[PDB]
Amino acid sequence: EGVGIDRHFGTAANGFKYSRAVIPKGSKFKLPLTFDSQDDGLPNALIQLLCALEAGDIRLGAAKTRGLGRIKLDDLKLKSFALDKPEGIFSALLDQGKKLDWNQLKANVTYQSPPYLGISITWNPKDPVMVKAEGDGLAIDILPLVSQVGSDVRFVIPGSSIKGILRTQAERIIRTICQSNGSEKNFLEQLRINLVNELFGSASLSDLGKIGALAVNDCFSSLSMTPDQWKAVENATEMTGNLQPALKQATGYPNNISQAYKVLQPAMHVAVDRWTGGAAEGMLYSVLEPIGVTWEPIQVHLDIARLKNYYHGKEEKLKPAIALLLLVLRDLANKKIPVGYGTNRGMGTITVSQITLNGKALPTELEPLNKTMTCPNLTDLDEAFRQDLSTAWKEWIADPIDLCQ
RNA sequence: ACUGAAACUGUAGUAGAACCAAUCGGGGUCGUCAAUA
Repeated sequence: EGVGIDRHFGTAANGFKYSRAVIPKGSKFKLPLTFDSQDDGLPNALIQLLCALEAGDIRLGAAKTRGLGRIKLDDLKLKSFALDKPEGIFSALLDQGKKLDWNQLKANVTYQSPPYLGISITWNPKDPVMVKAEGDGLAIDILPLVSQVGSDVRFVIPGSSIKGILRTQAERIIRTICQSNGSEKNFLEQLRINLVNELFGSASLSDLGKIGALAVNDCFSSLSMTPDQWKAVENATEMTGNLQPALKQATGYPNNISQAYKVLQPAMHVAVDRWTGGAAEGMLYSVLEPIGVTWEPIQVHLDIARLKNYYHGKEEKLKPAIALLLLVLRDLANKKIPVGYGTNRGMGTITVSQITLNGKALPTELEPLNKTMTCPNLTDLDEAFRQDLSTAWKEWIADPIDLCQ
């Protein structure tokens, strides 16, 4: 379940709620391929495809840029049937085929990806980070969103949520540089801005629709629980009753309520009447704050090949988009982009320990992007490269034209 | 005053793009209570 956020008011935009059903993570299906060869080999591009599948490079289904679609291949087997020959036709009828060791061919050619920049952000909650679960619990009103991950459940920040906060910061930077106001515009108008329509995409309305060059994974917690352990928390009726067993079990500290609550902490909030100083009862609510939930690194994928198609192959246009992306990562590392629920209400600030920039087949001028950063201000990037980007950025600022012509 | 035969409705096409489940709220605090005879 999700919602668009109005860029002026900062609140759920009216008419922009959405729901999506998803096959859970860790679900399996067969790779079900047959290839008819008309020559005595196996095609390079098909070997490259199988390498990409084993690398996890291919996305499937909807919401590819906004949380979903990542698949990886395992147990790859190749069976050969020489249908040109009697032994191979009867093998096809009877014998289940000549086995190929994939490890031989996979070693015997270099894997080539299309251009992309991986961004892996190692982060920790500086203050509790959760997405809200849509249903109130019984003991706890506001519960973390969990998702099934294999046979377990994990806490999740959907890549929809991280995408939207990053898009919001991108759009805010551009509108500042232009001193452009989105107060009058409607939500769809508020989103249409230059350089963000390519990094994040534009809705397909009849067409300015574009898929985002930038894709964000669902980020799951390093903590996991059995499904019935989390149901025990969801069903818990009493915060100091059966919730304490349930939270002790789920956090993995069944005999230490202290260590359990250093991971998942129940928190009461009360609104105080200004005239009387009384708890404005009925305005009491409770949050299960994931104060000590550890999270896997945020995986962001910039499809550099997608940007090139938008900019018509000329990589000089890439530099203003790359510049914006680095300016957004500078804000993400400086705690300026809180994530999830309750960001003005004591949650959502993150530490960024490390940004790993992992470009495959990058052009030589963006090759300085292949870096692991630990300064939040990106000074691990070569100053000549950052000045190079800074110049192309400043030129675009002077004429904030639509690169995409 | 003699049944035609034989012929794969297939071939190419990702149900997808876009959308932050979010906004506000100190876990807080002081005057009685009761109605008869």
